[PDB]
Amino acid sequence: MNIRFITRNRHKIKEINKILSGTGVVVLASEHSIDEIQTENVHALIKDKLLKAFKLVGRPVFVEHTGLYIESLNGFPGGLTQIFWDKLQADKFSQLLGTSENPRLVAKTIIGYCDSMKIYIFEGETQGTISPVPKGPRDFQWDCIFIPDGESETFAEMGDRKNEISMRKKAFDKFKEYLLEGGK
Amino acid sequence: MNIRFITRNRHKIKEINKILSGTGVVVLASEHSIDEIQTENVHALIKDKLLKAFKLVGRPVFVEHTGLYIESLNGFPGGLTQIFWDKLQADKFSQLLGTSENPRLVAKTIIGYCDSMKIYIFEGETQGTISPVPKGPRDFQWDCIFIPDGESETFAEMGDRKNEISMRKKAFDKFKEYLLEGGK
Amino acid sequence: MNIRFITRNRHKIKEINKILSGTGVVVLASEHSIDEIQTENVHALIKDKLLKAFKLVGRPVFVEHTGLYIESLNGFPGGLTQIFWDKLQADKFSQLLGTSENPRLVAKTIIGYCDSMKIYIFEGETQGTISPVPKGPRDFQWDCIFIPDGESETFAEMGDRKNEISMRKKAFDKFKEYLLEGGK
Amino acid sequence: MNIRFITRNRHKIKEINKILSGTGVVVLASEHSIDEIQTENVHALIKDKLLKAFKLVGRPVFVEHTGLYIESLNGFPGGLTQIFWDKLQADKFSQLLGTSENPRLVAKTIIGYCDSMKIYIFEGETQGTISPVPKGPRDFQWDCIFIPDGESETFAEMGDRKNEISMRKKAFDKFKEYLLEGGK
Amino acid sequence: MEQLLADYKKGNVILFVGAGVSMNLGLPSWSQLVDHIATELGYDPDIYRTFGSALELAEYYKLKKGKIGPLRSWMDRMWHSSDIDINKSKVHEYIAKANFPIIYTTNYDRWIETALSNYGKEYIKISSVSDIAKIDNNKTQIIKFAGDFDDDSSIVLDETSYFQRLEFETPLDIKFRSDVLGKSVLFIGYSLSDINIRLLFYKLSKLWKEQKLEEAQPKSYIFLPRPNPIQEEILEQWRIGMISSENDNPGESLEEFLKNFVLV
Amino acid sequence: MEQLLADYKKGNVILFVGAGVSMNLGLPSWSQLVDHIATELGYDPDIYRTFGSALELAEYYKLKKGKIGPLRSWMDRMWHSSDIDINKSKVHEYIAKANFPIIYTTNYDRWIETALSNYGKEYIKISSVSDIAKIDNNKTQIIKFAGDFDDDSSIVLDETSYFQRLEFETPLDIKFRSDVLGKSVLFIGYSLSDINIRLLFYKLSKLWKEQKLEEAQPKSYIFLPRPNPIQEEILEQWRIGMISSENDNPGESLEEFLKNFVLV
Amino acid sequence: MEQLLADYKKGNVILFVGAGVSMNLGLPSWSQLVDHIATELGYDPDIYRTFGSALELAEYYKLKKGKIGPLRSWMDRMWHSSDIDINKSKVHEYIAKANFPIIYTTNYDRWIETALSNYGKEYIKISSVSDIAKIDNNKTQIIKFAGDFDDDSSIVLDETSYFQRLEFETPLDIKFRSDVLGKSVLFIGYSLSDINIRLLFYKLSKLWKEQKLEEAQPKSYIFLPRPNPIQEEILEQWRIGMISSENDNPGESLEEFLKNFVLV
Amino acid sequence: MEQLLADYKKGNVILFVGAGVSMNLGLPSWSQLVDHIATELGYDPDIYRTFGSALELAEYYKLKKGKIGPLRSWMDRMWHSSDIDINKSKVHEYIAKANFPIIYTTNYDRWIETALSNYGKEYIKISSVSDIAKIDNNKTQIIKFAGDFDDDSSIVLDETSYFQRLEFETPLDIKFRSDVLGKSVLFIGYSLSDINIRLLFYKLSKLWKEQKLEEAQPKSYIFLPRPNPIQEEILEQWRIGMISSENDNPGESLEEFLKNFVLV
Ligand SMILES: NC(=O)c1ccc[n+]([C@@H]2O[C@H](COP(=O)([O-])OP(=O)(O)OC[C@H]3O[C@@H](n4cnc5c(N)ncnc54)[C@H](O)[C@@H]3O)[C@@H](O)[C@H]2O)c1
Ligand SMILES: NC(=O)c1ccc[n+]([C@@H]2O[C@H](COP(=O)([O-])OP(=O)(O)OC[C@H]3O[C@@H](n4cnc5c(N)ncnc54)[C@H](O)[C@@H]3O)[C@@H](O)[C@H]2O)c1
Ligand SMILES: O=c1nc[nH]c2c1ncn2[C@H]1C[C@H](O)[C@@H](COP(=O)(O)OP(=O)(O)OP(=O)(O)O)O1
Ligand SMILES: O=c1nc[nH]c2c1ncn2[C@H]1C[C@H](O)[C@@H](COP(=O)(O)OP(=O)(O)OP(=O)(O)O)O1
Ligand SMILES: O=c1nc[nH]c2c1ncn2[C@H]1C[C@H](O)[C@@H](COP(=O)(O)OP(=O)(O)OP(=O)(O)O)O1
Ligand SMILES: O=c1nc[nH]c2c1ncn2[C@H]1C[C@H](O)[C@@H](COP(=O)(O)OP(=O)(O)OP(=O)(O)O)O1
Repeated sequence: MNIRFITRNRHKIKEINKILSGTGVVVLASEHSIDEIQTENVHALIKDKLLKAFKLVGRPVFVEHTGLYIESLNGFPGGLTQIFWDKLQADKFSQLLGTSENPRLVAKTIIGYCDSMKIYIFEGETQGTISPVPKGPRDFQWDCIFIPDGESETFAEMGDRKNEISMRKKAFDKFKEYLLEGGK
Repeated sequence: MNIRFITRNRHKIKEINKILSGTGVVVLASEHSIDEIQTENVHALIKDKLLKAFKLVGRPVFVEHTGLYIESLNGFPGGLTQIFWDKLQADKFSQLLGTSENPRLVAKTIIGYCDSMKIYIFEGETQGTISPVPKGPRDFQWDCIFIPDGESETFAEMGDRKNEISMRKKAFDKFKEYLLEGGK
Repeated sequence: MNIRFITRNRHKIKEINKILSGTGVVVLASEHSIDEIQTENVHALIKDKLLKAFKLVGRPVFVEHTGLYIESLNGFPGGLTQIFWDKLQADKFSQLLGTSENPRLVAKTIIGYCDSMKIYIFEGETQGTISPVPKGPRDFQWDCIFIPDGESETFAEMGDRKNEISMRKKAFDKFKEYLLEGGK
Repeated sequence: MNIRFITRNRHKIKEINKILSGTGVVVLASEHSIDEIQTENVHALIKDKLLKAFKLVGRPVFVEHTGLYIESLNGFPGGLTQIFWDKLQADKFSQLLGTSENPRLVAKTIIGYCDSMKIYIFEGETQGTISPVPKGPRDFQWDCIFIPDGESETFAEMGDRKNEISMRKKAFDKFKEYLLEGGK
Repeated sequence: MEQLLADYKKGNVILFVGAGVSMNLGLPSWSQLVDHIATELGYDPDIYRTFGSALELAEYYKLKKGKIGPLRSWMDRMWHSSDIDINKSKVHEYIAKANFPIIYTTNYDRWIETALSNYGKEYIKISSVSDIAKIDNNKTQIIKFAGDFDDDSSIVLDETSYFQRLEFETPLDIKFRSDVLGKSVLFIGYSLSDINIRLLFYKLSKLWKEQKLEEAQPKSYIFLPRPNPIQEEILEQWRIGMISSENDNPGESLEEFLKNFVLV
Repeated sequence: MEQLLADYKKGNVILFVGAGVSMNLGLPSWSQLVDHIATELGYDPDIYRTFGSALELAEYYKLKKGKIGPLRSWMDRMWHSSDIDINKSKVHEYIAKANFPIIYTTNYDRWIETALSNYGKEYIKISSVSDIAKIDNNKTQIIKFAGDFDDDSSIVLDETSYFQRLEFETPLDIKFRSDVLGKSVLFIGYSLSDINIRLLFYKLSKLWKEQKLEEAQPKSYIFLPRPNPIQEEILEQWRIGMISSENDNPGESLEEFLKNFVLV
Repeated sequence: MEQLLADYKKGNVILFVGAGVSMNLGLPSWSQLVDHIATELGYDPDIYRTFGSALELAEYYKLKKGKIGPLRSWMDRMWHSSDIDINKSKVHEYIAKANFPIIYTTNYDRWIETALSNYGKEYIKISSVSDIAKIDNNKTQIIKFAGDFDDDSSIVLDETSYFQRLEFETPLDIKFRSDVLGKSVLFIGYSLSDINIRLLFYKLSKLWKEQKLEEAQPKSYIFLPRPNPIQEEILEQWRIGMISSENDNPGESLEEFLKNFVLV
Repeated sequence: MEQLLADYKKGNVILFVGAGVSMNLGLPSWSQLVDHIATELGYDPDIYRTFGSALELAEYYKLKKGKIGPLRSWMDRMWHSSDIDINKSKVHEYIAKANFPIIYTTNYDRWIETALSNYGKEYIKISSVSDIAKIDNNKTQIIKFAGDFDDDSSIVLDETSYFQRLEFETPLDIKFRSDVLGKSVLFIGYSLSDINIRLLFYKLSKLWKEQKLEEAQPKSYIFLPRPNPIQEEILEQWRIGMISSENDNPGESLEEFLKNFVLV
């Protein structure tokens, strides 16, 4: 299956490429930096972002969105995580969220896919914790700040075994299950 | 002069009615809740919001976006203040931003006005301080948390003289000035 | 049967009325004085005269031409008898043709009939002798000069039995026969 | 000037050729034998004959009709002279009209000329006497029977000076005069 | 025939008067007309005819002289002389007494209206688009399909003219190609040697057949004084029906046919 | 505007109603219509739109399902439902109580007639040549310019139909193009996104000018609700005069624009 | 005349042949045709020709006999007989030697092609659209504007037909109306008794005038044999010349006019 | 698809180039155009694009300024600037090296001929009825179907213009409706949002079917870079077949397709 991908993140392309490596499907990724909308439900956000991507391409194209949901911050980001990270980085994140009463937070990836006829929504989630100190490499955003539940290593520090339990892996497992199950 | 206004805040209608009492112009406000976009520049944001308002009305209509800019948060809100205040309210604002080492913040409103031919942009700003405690009535969002420069009372407790030094008053003074001199 | 007749002789109308009394057919005579042509054959003459009569009427119409043929004149009249009799009358006929060595002459009528589809030709003849003196009434042209074969009275003095042995009676007997058997 | 002529007499062509030698005009004669009409006035006769000649040619064409008028016959020929001469010839002319008490007769030709716009009529006449015996050659019809006024020789024996006093010469002198002065 | 009288009663017949009617009056006629041009141009009455139809002969005069004006002036002053009395034409009386709500015509004169007035009736004369705007459903309409003597740019008196007026694009055609949708026409005073009729009807017919509702197309007619075999056949394909007579007096025959309509 | 009011009493205004008048009643709209086709075809409402106009997104349904029957059934049953009350629509009331002699429409329903009957009037529906043959000058004429649901050979609901119908050769065309000569049309309910109105008037006008009487061509109109600068100049080149209002409630607007006619 | 010769040099002349050419050969005339129809119907020659034109007196045949087959057969067998020798007709020789790139005709026979082959030349026949698809720019094109005997749905031999073929919607028309946009036509063999020749040019000329380049539209011609005052004027109105002669012999006349073109 | 290549071989295909081709060059686009009209007239780029399509927005400019001249000048001087080098557009190279006998276009610029000359070739430009008289069967013909910048009375750049040019009555229309009789057209650089191609083809087709020789109609094509489901359905109704690609670089896709033709 030849599916296209529109995104802004370049490392997202390499993650989706090594996750889907050897499956049979291929991804023709392109960089456009589609702006998102400020809504609470991620279904409408992934719907209109996939609408803008299909208006850009016109071929079968899927669209990914990733969000952090901080339980201390009453579930504030998720949909709006990009501006949060791009204004704070890892310096002004862990000193005021990792040292609070509730370090618990959940990270969700939602995939919106268009088969040129319909819109299909697939999602996955992992629970986790904010580290009090940023730890590991700092080349893939909040990977050095996010320890998963039941682990003591940040997602940048585990390395290539991040893509076996992460929320991108479950979301693209459901996407892979749909893509080889047929066009149902 | 007859100009229209699209918003979702019912008290924005009240303040723009009572600022513009006696200047000559009147506003015919309607409630629609246009969804804004997530960008850094407020010019493209107010252009997109005024474009949606003009597509909905089709007559001379202005729209207004109001933003806080907290210096301890490196100016994180502004464009995106509504989801912030609607999520963490007044309880989870003063206890972790009013107690900060840098309590400086500036409040800005931008006004996008369309005369059905062109797009005109007017703005105002007021430097201020975040209170360590919500003080005043809580019927008009963050007026009970904003200490203006030169005073010790919040905008909620200050009363009807709130819209004499406010950034909304400066922006609407420039808007009223352009409406009274004419279509320049 | 209703057939029309075009002529210039008013007594031709009278004779054709009183020959055809009781046979079933009637004639609607009109006076026009069609000008004949000068030819030797009476077939082309009666075809031209019937053509002019059919162009004038447009309905089933018959026409009739009557000719004398004097043997001392090598059969000079016939086709052209009308101008002859209208010029030299009865005075300059008997004194130089009735006194001739050969007083034989034959009288013929030809009848051209058009049924608005075809042209039908009927004829009769009677051998006779020219009188040396006009004898009888002079109201019907040369009947007072024609001695028929077998008698010594002219056609004028003979009376209403003129049209029982006459060549007009034989030609109209053939015409009446074809009109009663039908469109053969 | 180039004028055409339609006739049936081949010697009419010869005489009109040799009368019109040297005047300037020439004739292109053709033989068709137009059938004339049986009327008293020669004007309607020559109009009908010129109409048939112009319908056959379509160019400037003249036609000519030649008539005898015997005073003992009350002017019976003229218009109808051709059938008369072709039937009784020269044998049955002199023995019963040349021996009459009144041997006066006048010969006339009428010329109907069409210039493809109008109809022009020219005529001539010569008083004369009928011979009691055919005298002269018999190649040109009744020239051997016509004694002109003032002479004792027939037109046949007179020779080439026949067309100097003849009625054809007077009529063609008027025709030649109108052709030389022009289209009056 | 009977069918026609059926329609006359309901109110679904249109009348198309032609030049034949103008005989009783004693007006001139084309013969005299063309004879006229001939004398004027220098020819002879008969020699002129040998060259063309009739419209063509007239388009010559025009070109020679320069324009139609001169002739229109003769026709108008002559055809409308003061020696013609309308009261003595029975044909007109009947037309003015029957009940036809729309009367079309191809004459250029003005007698049909003069008649309608003399026996007390009202009408609206339509020779242009301006008039199509005054029509009242309470008066009779008289349409001059071939022009009148009150304009020179309408009178159809020549080939070039009898041409353009063949694509039916004039304002006064569109009105007639929409008045026959749902109605029958009764030609009178006409002749069968003109083929506008054959393109009008040959074209109304084909339309019903497209819808395939042909059975409904109203039915036309065409009283001709003298009967003719061949033509009846052809004028039937196009959907028109003849109604001849036997009186050889053409005029008399016409006065007759129009009594089955005046019937008080 | 005043000029219009002048004629609404002479009987020279023709009303051309369109979908906007309906909607208010509570009926569906192409929104729902085009969506239905989508679901019935496996597509998603939005995605389907990104492919063609709307007519096109219906030339397609048919082609797949072979014919237009399946759809005409849904529309007929859904629109003419029994949860719709006519006495609750003023727009439809004022229209019934005015005095317009002829009424053309491009809607497929049957609500206008229903109203005229409800408030006590009489009319003759015209959707084929047969009807044209029944017109009574004493009742109203309601012409369906785009077909009704009582036939499928004449329903303009697709491209290939908004085509052979751009040559104005159908019988119902010939009628319009004879009615507009001498009268003016007041368009209402319409949205200017259709070029049928721009090839009719563009073609009528150019006719008057050839006739050299432009100053006579009757005046038209077109009540739009919100005004457009650009599309007001273009629509004068031809010859239509826009009218408009300030009340922003669409329905409110239309209703009052009409009381200016109902009085009396 | 001289002007014409100019164009023939380059290649801007088209030839249009008619029946006059096919009479020198010996073929039956049209007279005999109509007469035949008469005998075969009980009428007599003369009386039959008093009811209609000629085309009309041939639509009657068919109608009675139900179809045109019975005639096409007499005609085909009689004309294309074997007592006719093509090498004895100069007119047909020259035509085969000249240099005319395109040749239209209104005859139904096949003698022109026969000659072109007898004197060694190549050509293509076009009587339908399929043929148009085979045109070679290196051979002559012989177009049959009025049908051949190899099909009866085309032969134009009756009124009804010589009618519907006056709207120019047939494929073979569209071609002639694009061939004459840029070239001139030399009519020969014809006789002014048509309106096709008149509504063709009358309609081309007017086009050039709108284009405001009248001075460019080329010049047809029309060798007639005898001359006509009137027609020259009427036909002068639409760029049609005229080139009569003086030799009365019709055949003689035509042949000479042609040698002016063969000239090796 | 293979069928098309079948014909380039024999010699029966016509190229109809559109605006898409003019992209590699770097010319302005339609967008920039309307942006200009907007700034000039006093509006804002986007606010302007809300009141109409394009053949409306431009007609406004013209109605306002007074005439089209002021724009033609900007366009001509801008589109033909000296910063564009033809030698660097592969698309043009292929077009100039292929062997298409007749090339039609809807662009207004002059680059297609500049190309033919630069790679050594010959041509005749036809924008008027005068040039149709110079055509030589040994050079390529280039027809400007929508006008050039060498006249303002032709350039079709506004509604009213894109109107009259839909009855196909101009000289250049009569020439195209006789060039497709027997030929397939290969559209390129076009976009499916114009109904000229749906009236020409929806009308060429009906003819074959009327003759019933349908099978004969040559076959068209329309390479569209991106593919669409619905359109294929409709465009098949009138023999037109799509030929999409997969390369998402539209430009590249186009250059490709034109190699199957250049093939020495
Ligand atoms: N109610 C609806 O939404 C709807 C939609 C489709 C059909 N209809 C019927 O049609 C009417 C409404 O149609 P609509 O206004 O919704 O149509 P639309 O909005 O679907 O029209 C699309 C656009 O295509 C245009 N157009 C026409 N020819 C074109 C061409 N050659 N090039 C480019 N554009 C062209 C017009 O500018 C029009 O704006 C009603 O009368 C109804 O009966 C209803
Ligand atoms: N092969 C032949 O001999 C022959 C002869 C007759 C017809 N045709 C066909 O017809 C054409 C040639 O015809 P043609 O020139 O021999 O004459 P034609 O048979 O076409 O003549 C018809 C006559 O009708 C007349 N007419 C036209 N409009 C009229 C009107 N409104 N009222 C009365 N009369 C009117 C014309 O002026 C002409 O005299 C060619 O297309 C040919 O195929 C062939
Ligand atoms: O596995 C991850 N590990 C660490 N950080 C991550 C991850 N995945 C997303 N992120 C960050 C980057 C991204 O910018 C932001 C929100 O995601 P997001 O806004 O959708 O990415 P983007 O804007 O760069 O590309 P796109 O145009 O598809 O939205 O969270
Ligand atoms: O004078 C104010 N004093 C206190 N709080 C205020 C004030 N004015 C706006 N607010 C709140 C509500 C508003 O939602 C948010 C930011 O304003 P802002 O983001 O522009 O409003 P919004 O997103 O809901 O849409 P809109 O501008 O059309 O009303 O802070
Ligand atoms: O029974 C008759 N007994 C004595 N004389 C007769 C008779 N019938 C005719 N005639 C006279 C008059 C007629 O004019 C002339 C030759 O007859 P004829 O030449 O055919 O008459 P015509 O030339 O005046 O024309 P039409 O036949 O139409 O009456 O002898
Ligand atoms: O100079 C003449 N000397 C003696 N006889 C003449 C002469 N000229 C004519 N003739 C004879 C023949 C001619 O046929 C008849 C009356 O002349 P006429 O009736 O006009 O001749 P026609 O009927 O045969 O026809 P056309 O005049 O066209 O030749 O007397």
